[PDB]
Amino acid sequence: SISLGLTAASVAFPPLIIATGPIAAIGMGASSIARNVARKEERHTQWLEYKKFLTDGSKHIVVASPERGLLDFSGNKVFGKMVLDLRQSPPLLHGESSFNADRKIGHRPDLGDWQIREKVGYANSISPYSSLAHGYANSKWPRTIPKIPSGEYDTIILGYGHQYQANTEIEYLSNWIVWREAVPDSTSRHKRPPLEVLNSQCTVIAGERKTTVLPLRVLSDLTPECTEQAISLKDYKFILRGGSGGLAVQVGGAGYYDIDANLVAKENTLSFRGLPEEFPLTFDLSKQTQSVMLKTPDDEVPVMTITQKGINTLVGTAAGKDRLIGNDKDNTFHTSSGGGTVISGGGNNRYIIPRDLKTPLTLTLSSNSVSHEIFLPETTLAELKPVAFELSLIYWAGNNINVQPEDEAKLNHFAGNFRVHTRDGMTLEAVSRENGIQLAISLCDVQRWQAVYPEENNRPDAILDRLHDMGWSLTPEVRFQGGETQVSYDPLTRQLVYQLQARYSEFQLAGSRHHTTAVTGTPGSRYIIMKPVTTQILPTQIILAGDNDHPETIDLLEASPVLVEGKKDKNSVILTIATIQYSLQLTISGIEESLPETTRVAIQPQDTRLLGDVLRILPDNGNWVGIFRSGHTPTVNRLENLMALNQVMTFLPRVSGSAEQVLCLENLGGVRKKVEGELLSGKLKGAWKAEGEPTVPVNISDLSIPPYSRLYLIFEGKNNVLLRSKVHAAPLKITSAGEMQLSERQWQQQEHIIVKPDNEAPSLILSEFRRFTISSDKTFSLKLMCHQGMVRIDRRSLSVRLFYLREQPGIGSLRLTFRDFFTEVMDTTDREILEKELRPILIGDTHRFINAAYKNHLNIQLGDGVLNLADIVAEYARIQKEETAIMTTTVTTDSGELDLSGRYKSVPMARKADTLYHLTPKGDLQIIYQVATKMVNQAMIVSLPNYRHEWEKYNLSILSEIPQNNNTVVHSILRVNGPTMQVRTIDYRGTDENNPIVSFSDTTFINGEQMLSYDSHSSGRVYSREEYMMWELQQRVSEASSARTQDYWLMDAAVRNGEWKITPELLRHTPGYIRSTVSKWSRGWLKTGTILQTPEDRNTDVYLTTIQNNVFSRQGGGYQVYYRIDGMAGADIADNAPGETRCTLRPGTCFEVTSVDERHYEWNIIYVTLKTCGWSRNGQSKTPNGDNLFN
Repeated sequence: SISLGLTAASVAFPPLIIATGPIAAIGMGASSIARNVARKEERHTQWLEYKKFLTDGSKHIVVASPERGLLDFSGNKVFGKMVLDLRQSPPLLHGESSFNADRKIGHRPDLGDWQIREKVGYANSISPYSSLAHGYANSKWPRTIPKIPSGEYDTIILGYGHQYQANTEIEYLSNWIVWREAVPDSTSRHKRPPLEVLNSQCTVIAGERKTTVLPLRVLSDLTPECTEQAISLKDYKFILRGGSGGLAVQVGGAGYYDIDANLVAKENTLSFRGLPEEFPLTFDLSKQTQSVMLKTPDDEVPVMTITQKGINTLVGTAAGKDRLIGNDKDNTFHTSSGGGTVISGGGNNRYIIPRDLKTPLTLTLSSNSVSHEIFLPETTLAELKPVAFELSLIYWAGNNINVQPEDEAKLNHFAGNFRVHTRDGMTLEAVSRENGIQLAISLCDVQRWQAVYPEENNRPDAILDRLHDMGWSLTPEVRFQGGETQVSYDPLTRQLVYQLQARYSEFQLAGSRHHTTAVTGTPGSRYIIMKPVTTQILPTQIILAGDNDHPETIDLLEASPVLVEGKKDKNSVILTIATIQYSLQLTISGIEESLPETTRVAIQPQDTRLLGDVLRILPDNGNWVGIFRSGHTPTVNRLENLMALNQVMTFLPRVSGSAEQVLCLENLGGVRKKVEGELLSGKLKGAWKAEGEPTVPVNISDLSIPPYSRLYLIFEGKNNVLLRSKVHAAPLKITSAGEMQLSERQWQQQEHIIVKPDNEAPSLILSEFRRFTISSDKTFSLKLMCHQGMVRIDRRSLSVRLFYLREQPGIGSLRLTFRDFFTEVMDTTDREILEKELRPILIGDTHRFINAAYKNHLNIQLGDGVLNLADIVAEYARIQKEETAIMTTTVTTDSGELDLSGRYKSVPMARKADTLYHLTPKGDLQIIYQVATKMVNQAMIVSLPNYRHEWEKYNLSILSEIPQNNNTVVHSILRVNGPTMQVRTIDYRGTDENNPIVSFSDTTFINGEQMLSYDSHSSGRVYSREEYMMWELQQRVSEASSARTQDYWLMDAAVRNGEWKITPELLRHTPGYIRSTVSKWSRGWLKTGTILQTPEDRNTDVYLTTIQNNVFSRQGGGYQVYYRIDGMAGADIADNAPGETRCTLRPGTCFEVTSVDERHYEWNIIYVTLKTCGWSRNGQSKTPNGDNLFN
């Protein structure tokens, strides 16, 4: 806890080099101990003080940290001539140790205490050892030369260590009858001092790697104590010899330095940052020997004397007015922030100058210099005033660099040899103009420009507009380096050519007022033009690369198209697009010399037209022809196809800025439509009729659309809009008599026909009739259509619903309804007693309850079928009497025995291979099952009343048996989840046991057909989990119909209570579909069984619906990945408008990878499905390239 206070937080990319060495303490030398000893006391006590000083001096000669590669000799004070060889793996340490001495015998380390006592003769042989002066004349304070641990060292800290000769004498303590070691008595004949300094040297020989030497900083301030301490150490000899790896000497502040750096090394620093901040420095790199003078009161003292060879990276003082002078080789100057003078030498010179100079900094370029780079790590382009025909860098505020040549006549020599970098990525170059040199912009790194200006969007055209605006000329050669794309630039021709590198790279387009743009085509390209913001816009042009495999798309959604016309010339189309007040021009030309006709243009978000259609309609002669104008139908925003039946639950996303949305109900048939709508969220302005005409308000309860017409509704965009509607075609009325014939074609657009005879009924004929009966039996099909209740009665009217199969997939629908057929007595069919009483009359004499006008048409010729209505009446009477060989299977919510969670129900008798499902318009489930047993014709019905309105509560699952021709028992287990009929067939005992070849299937009601069939003719070979779920993702990325209807049904069921309140009960049913963008991988880098871990973000957003939410659409750059979650239950619900689902997964949640599929990697779309996993807390969150997922 205490050591926590000595630590510091990590710093990133120091723009300027800072000092890092330790600072010396005050009075480290022997002068302090001499002053303390000066107090006249007992002599041996003074010696004890001296010896204590020597002990602490030798106690910490070296501190080694091989883990960080650091050596510390700051604590060395008594180990002189210390030579450190770093070439060996364990560095070699040599040097002299401070030693004890005696006036007569000198230093004799080879003798013991008794032998020394005999030599000098200060006691008797009998004397106890405790009475002898231990360590007299034979002690070495650095007792042993310390052993440096083996390691790889790159930073050496050097201390000022001298070797001391500790002169002593023998003092007889009479009161203690002992002999001790004492400082000599100065009162006697001439005495040698208690401590005498013998040497003041130090040496480190660098190895082969890069080493930094940091001598102790004794001159850190101009305080008088630090000044005199530096003065005392002004002759300390340092000997530094660098290796091939480079040597970085950071001068401590005082002494004699002898730096001999290897010329092979690329950089040999000499940093003066350890000196005081405001220190006037004058250094010349062309002089072998030099001295750094310190202005002490009334004179100078040479506090340094540096003899340097091989140094080429002079780093000036901290913030002091200095004079740096270079040599004939390449140099690098980290100048101070106090201004001064930099007289560079020959060769190539680089400089790093900080911001907020306290004095103008004068750069003098010698006649021998060839090139110059000036780095401005802290300055942005906004602070430089564009002075013309001058090389000096001028600041808007603060002092400015004042570059001058040694001779101004050769100022023109720096053509292209004076580059000025900048923090924001701008790289200026001194280019020669007509009669001089002007600093012009050569490069623009978009990365650093984004870093400096993240608020500003990284548009190259915006950037160049800024450069032109501020008054900075542009070099004929401009490189827009950085990013995924390169822009080559010829301002003379005013030309921008794009170099697309990646494939299917979405790139947005923006015209310029002054600089025409050229767009290079690549497969999968897709550009957007926004609303032009300026007058007098120079045109645009695109070289199209039509591969007919990955066609490009030019988009005009955000341009707000108002006035669009086109023209042809020279095998290229010139277009003009005008907004409400601005204008812009386009030139599409083909590198293949021909028009691709594949680059479809989306001028409007739902009016997308292929280039081929435009080039057909556009005349060949080169004259303007208006192809689009805003005076036509308003912006087509949400198209709704009316021939779809039943609930469709129209939805569109909200846009706050526009606050104007258009829903267009489009009819493609010849029958008038009435939309019986019901607004659930949102409001209406009415229906548009004319451009400059107020919209007449229209009730949403009923809207009329004429055949082959469009109805436009304008909706406010402040809140999300969800509308539920149920459309039905206008029934055609047939009232006349006689014989009439109509074929399949003329009324397949029509959904309902109604007959109201006046005197005689017409002879109804339906040519090309294709009756839908599961079995050929007439009586069995009659029972099937009558047992469900599909035959309906309304007082004296009869309605019957029949189906037809056409070439298009699915089933049609058509109802026959006849009024007045039942007599007045037969209008009371609601009473079962009266119906039972009338049944014998119906069997005996039907004509007693038969209308006379309908007597002649008791049978209807439905093409290949004959409908005998008396048979329908008799069969209905039979069913009614039997109710009050076929039985009804009904189930409830709380009935059933115990992935397949819920309740179990089973039908006793087995079915056939094919299956058929029926869905009543009221919302009842009527699963249809067969018997495969001909001895009585009878089928099974599974009834789930109120299923549509209550499938969320329902959790039941059905079971049935399957016999085969070879007597094979196959178990079928079916689960109902809305529009999904997830059926499972298992051979069970077939060819093995407990290892069944499990096959999967499903049926989805598309366009709301109340009958659906599944023959299961082939179904491939095996329908595995991967087949299922990667199939669903494959269809949903392509926006198929099954995924669309499940999404629509889910969204409709989300509003059972009226508002956005999705209970946890449904979320277990609903899977989770996520769309993400990733940069790149290597093929097959993920496999099944691996684990993902979601990143440490606040939340990861998931959407249950992707079709009408518009999330799976291609957007951005890179590859797209679609993730399929089986069970996402446990994720909280975020603040969403009623209609949009957005659930937030908590960070940490693990996912289990299954069946990662990369078939469509050439399409840059990958399908991946995961599992729920748990708190195991393992996995990976990023791609091998470092790119993060779930964006």
